[PDB]
Amino acid sequence: MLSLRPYEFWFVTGSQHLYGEEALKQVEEHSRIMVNEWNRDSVFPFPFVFKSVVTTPEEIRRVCLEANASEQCAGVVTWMHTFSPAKMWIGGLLELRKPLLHLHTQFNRDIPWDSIDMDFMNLNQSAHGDREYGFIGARMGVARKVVVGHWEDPEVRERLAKWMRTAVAFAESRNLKVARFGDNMREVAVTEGDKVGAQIQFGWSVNGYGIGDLVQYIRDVSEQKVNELLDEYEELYDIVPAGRQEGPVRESIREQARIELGLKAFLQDGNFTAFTTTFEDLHGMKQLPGLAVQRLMAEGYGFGGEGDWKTAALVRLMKVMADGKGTSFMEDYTYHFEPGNELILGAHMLEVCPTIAATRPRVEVHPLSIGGKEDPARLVFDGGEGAAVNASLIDLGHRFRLIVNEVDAVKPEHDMPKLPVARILWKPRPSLRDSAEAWILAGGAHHTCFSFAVTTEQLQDFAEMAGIECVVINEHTSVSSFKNELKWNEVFWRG
Amino acid sequence: LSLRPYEFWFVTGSQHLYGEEALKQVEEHSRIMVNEWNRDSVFPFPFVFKSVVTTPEEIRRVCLEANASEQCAGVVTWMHTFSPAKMWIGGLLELRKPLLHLHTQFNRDIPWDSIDMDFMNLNQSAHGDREYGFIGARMGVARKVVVGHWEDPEVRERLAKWMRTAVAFAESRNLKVARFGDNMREVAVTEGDKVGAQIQFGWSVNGYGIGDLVQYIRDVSEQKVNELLDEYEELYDIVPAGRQEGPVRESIREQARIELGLKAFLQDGNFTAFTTTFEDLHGMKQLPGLAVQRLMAEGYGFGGEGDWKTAALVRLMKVMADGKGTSFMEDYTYHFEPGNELILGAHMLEVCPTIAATRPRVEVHPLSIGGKEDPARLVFDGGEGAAVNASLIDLGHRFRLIVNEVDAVKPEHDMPKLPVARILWKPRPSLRDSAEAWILAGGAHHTCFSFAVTTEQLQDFAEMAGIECVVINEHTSVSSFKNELKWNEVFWRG
Amino acid sequence: SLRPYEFWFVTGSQHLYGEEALKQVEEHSRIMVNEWNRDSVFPFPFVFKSVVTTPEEIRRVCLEANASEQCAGVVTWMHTFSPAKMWIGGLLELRKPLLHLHTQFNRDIPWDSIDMDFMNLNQSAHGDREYGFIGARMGVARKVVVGHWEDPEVRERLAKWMRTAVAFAESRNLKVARFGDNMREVAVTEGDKVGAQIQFGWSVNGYGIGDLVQYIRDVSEQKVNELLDEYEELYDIVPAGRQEGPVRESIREQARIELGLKAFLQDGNFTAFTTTFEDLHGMKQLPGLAVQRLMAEGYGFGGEGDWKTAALVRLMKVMADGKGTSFMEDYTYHFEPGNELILGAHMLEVCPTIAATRPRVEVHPLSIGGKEDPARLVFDGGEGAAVNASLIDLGHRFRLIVNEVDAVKPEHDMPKLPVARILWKPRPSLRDSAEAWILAGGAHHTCFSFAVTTEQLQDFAEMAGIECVVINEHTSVSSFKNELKWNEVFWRG
Repeated sequence: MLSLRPYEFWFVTGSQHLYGEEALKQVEEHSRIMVNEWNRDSVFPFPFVFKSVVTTPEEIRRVCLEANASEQCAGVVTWMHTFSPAKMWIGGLLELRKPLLHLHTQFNRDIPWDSIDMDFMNLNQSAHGDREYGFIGARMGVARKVVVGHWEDPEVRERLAKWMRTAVAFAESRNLKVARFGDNMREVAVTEGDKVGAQIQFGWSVNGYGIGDLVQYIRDVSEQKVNELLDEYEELYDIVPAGRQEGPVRESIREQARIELGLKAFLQDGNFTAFTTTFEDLHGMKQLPGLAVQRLMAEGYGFGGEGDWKTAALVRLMKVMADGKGTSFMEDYTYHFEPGNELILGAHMLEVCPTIAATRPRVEVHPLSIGGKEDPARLVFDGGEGAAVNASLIDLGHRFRLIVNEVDAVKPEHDMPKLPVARILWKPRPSLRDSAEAWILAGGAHHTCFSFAVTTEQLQDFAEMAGIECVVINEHTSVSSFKNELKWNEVFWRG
Repeated sequence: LSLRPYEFWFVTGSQHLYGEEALKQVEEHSRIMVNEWNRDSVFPFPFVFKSVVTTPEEIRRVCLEANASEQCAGVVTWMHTFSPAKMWIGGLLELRKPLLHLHTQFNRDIPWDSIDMDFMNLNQSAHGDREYGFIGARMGVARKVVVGHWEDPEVRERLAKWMRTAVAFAESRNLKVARFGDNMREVAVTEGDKVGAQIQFGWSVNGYGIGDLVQYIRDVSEQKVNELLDEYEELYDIVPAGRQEGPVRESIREQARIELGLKAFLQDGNFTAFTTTFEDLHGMKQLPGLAVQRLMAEGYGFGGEGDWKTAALVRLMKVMADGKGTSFMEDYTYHFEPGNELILGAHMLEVCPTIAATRPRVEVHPLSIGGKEDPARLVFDGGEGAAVNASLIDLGHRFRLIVNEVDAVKPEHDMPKLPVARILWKPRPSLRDSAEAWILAGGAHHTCFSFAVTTEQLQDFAEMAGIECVVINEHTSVSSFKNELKWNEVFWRG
Repeated sequence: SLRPYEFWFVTGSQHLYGEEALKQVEEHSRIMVNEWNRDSVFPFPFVFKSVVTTPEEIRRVCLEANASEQCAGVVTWMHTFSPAKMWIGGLLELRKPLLHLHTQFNRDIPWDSIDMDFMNLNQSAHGDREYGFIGARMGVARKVVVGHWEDPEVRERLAKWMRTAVAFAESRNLKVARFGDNMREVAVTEGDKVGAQIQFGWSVNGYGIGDLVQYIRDVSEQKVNELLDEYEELYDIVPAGRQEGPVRESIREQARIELGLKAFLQDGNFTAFTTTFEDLHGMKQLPGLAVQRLMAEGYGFGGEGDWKTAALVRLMKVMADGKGTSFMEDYTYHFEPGNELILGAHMLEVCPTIAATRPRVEVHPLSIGGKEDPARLVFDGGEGAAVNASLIDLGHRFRLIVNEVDAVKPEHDMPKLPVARILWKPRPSLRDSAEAWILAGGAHHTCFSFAVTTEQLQDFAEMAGIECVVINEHTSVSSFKNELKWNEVFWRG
């Protein structure tokens, strides 16, 4: 499983000098108390770090600068404990490139009726401090998340926690290194795009390597590690009978083990956390990578087929973002149009991640004429069931668009014994008919990232951080409204 | 404060085509409508019959005349018959007075057994007002549209509300604001472009040294100070100590002196709104407290710490208000108790007693902010009921009006230690959602709170003035409001 | 009064050619920095930064540049091909002024020996073009300079740019104290301080005149007396000013004002300020002599609450090489055919650094403001090529307007004129400059300077992201009108 560096979140509290140093002592006490308490709550997947109360232009600017330079700082949560005149914040906000969350909160929950006096009013006035702050944010057009509520409210904490995962995905995005073995599948439009534009927009480093580079790593893999990995297959998966005995079928599987170790070595050496292949460029390869790619995805690598670096990037980010397991490369393959039981069968010619499997994966070998190589080994299974998202990040030329459809994956009511690939069935919201229409209106790709764990809110928060359109298709979606929103979003996102 | 008499010009459109006799009937109808409208006490200002126009010369002239007439607060136009709209272009180009298109009809019902060609030629607002509607759209003219029979009570109430709004707009274009001192240092939301605002709303905003006001206070007759103090004891409950010749009374007397110096200065230069700033009180004995509260009660606009936008907004809203209860206001602290979320609003001193549920109480207490003597002020609880809380901000290249609908509630508990007037309110549709939407819109901490101004009125003002207005209320969804802000921004740039 | 600002020389290369080649790259860049730092044309020093060749190295040095208060600018050069996607991360991060120097270590092609190793080494010819693309592609604010690194003209362009960049550093940290508001009803000096703070860095805040009165009250009389003595050393005095009597006491009061202002300004780190004759409660005189001396010291000043000009006067003073920079206001014209000119002055506040003659301390009545007869330096402004500049607020954005002028020595004395003044012939003529200036909405308040060039002001605008328009010898009014229009749509948003 791919490891993230330790990330943390900086809690920055604004006030001013006007009220006195004692008032400021109490502001610092309050913010230290909230940071300690939050960090005792297991709801948070990363820790908060307390930062000295900021009360001057230079205190604010310096902590924003420090937030930029710290590789461990994944995000900044800002809260005005008192009025904190926002011209002081301009400098800081200009320097800050780290994800920004404005928490509009209050130390105490209730008003202490019998004792509330003027010092109290001078102290617990987020009711207006955050609004003066809220204005400079709006006036400057800063990318921000706004969260309102009491700091002990578990619902407030839950959305801070989701946001943390999202911001951490953003940090990984900023440092993402993608390796392509070969180019886009020829004549294909949706997988194409502008890598320079994407690096500017998201930070992704996307670069191409000849398949020959990978072949060399596969050749240097030790035969004993191949054997140990093959043993490891026999314990995690069901192997087709023919593959449990010496011969051609077992060899195919051993060859996917060799491909896995080769990919791992190439990837780790370059610090890549996502990659692409293309069946159209497989010189020196025995097989299209299949089982091998499925296993790497289960370890958390991003992947896109046919040189699809956008989806490969998205799969990795969404894996980072996910608060659970079950995130895979995905493609819509065929439809079931039965009235009252409309669903979508999703798969890829080989590469579906076992993390979405309901059942225990079977290693199988089957012919594949696409790519013209030997019968590839792959994991075969039925995807699980439950609420999910299926998302696509496309390139409209001048800008990017992130498109997400909320879906309900369903348990197959029938076996599919002649079907050589892993697969999943889902019912897209609000209906097959409407969702597919809205998707085509938005020009969503056929390649997506499917996840049982990423929420719609996370993807939108990510889109906000990155400065891109995010369009969502779910229960409440009307096709005609959706159509208008694309037009209205159009004009707004130009520039 | 008192308004000059304002009136509303009813202009009726028709054409020569159907003959002179037809035109006499059109005129007879409009005279009947105006005379009967004026008998209806729902209208706060009179209508004036301003002829039936049928030529571009007649239309242009009435529009010129309307601009030049200080009495004329608005023009109501109605096409009784087809009145070809190229004739109206020149007039609509000239017109700078607020415009209401009344889409109406003289008879309520179709007289089935008698309706004939003369009748069809005569009562054809059905298409008259549409052709006129095209030219208004085509020209991007600022306007209010109202549809309905002229005797319908709902039509008349919409008309009545718009009148108040048009009148405030007239006061807007003549507003004088006096600033005693500059903005509070380092504050962003109260800053903004005065030249832009003068162009956009008509507001004159100019700064005076606090010294100029001190001079006026210094020249206040002590005989008048004493009589004003009598009125306080007559109107308010004084703290027991303030009723005997001690130092508590002297503090109340100083506020009285400040009230009179403020009035003298403000009337001298015809100001109807003003700001102070606690960062500049040289030559002053107290931060203007009680005094400001009174001037607000008389309909003055006021803004704390140099806030001229809110000061203006408060005067404008007092003018368009159909009732009592409009104040400068600032959200101070939250009550986050699940199921009873509310906001406590107040200022450090300046809250208008016109929103008070209880008889105001003159108290004196220390206030460290400003470094001056303990100020006298009126203390009370805010009343209950539906209200709006509004803010107007400067985004740099344009202005944005933000209004939250709220429900003010009676406090369930006394606040003994609290030395300022206050009010509690629950924001729609929830405290969490309104605060989020408000922050998304960049709404100020300083607002104008009122029990008597409606969202329709504020929206109509924004229309009259060519600025965005966004409303947060029961039906507001936050994610929709984010989009509404995005899409509006693209429309309003340029 | 400045500080040790410095400029970071960042050199790009790549791992492609091996380590030896990279060592040579590094050795060239250290030499270049050493040699530049041994050339007096440069008003500030360069700093060597180790040759960057990876995305993390580039991003790191940009993060560092941003955090360093002494770093006034980054100078980037691609010694070899240095694949520009590596530079995207750092360029997004960098908020310091950026100059792209397009140069080459060796001046000539060594014909008889040039081989593949030399072609891989000295390939700025294409390294800087690839870097040029990413800059244009991302829309970064930048200055481009082309030529050999030992070419004296390249060095002068680099040096001029250094002063501009330092002005911009000062701008990002500038504080303006306003004693009182804008002169009532005036439009051009109004504006949006929040927008100015976002765009330029300027902090502009208001103090009651009372706060300055208090500082003036707190000044010790020994220092007043010392200062009064300095006036006697530096200026000619009205004879009546030499001995005791009310004229002497008028001058004494300006010293007292100057020392009050100085202490207020130093306590708060204000390097520019404004006053308004419309608010002088507690003062005895409108600040006059006092203001002129503070401008001579390097402070920005603006009359009638004019912060934008106050800031501009300070900024231009910083970027200037030499004395002769002042707050200024067009006062009256000489329309004599063939000898058309403008008399610029202010009611008291003209800076003595533009003086041709020794300033004289004089006391004259002044009814504007309703206070006592103010003491001021009086003199005739010098002659020579200069610029007159205004910064205005169009509502949605700021516009810098610059007229190149030729200051001239007055042919006649002006015995009855109680203020310091200066005469000038604006280019390309009074008729044309005045018209273009009005078409552009130029303020009447300006910063006048003998020492600032047009290119500098254009480079500052470039750094700050605002329009700059120039009126000079080549200006056609009708082309200028078009330019305003075409610039208009470019700058919107």
